[PDB]
Amino acid sequence: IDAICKQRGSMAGSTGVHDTVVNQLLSKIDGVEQLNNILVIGMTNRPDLIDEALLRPGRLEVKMEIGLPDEKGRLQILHIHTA
Amino acid sequence: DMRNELEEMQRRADQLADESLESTRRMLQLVEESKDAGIRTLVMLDEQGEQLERIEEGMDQINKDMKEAEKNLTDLGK
Repeated sequence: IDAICKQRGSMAGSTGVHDTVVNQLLSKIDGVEQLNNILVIGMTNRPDLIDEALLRPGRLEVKMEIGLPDEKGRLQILHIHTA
Repeated sequence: DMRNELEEMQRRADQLADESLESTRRMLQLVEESKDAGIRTLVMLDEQGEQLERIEEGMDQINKDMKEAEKNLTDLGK
């Protein structure tokens, strides 16, 4: 997701296509007209570059970190792959 | 860092016409005149056919009358 949703103002692409997309996405996820039948999933390696207005508790409320496992997880993974 | 990028704009070439409004009107007028002439020819041809059909009966009647008269005269003569 960090390829089309960087902060608004940075990255002086002189085309002007990198702020219009962010504005459109923000206005579509949560705008004047209300939706109640959608779900959006995002995945990124650089969470510090995402726009701060896209992560507020009304747009992308759940944030999770997936990290290295411990012994009791490595055992489960090995069992899954050797069953 | 002199790496520039661009975006494109489009223009539509004029649609196929601006020669279909001077010969077109003349074509339509000529077609209308030809249609009227064809209708008139239809009427005249029907009238002519009726007149020929009328002529046929008189033709046949005169033929029959002359043949009968000739046969009768020959029969009485001998």
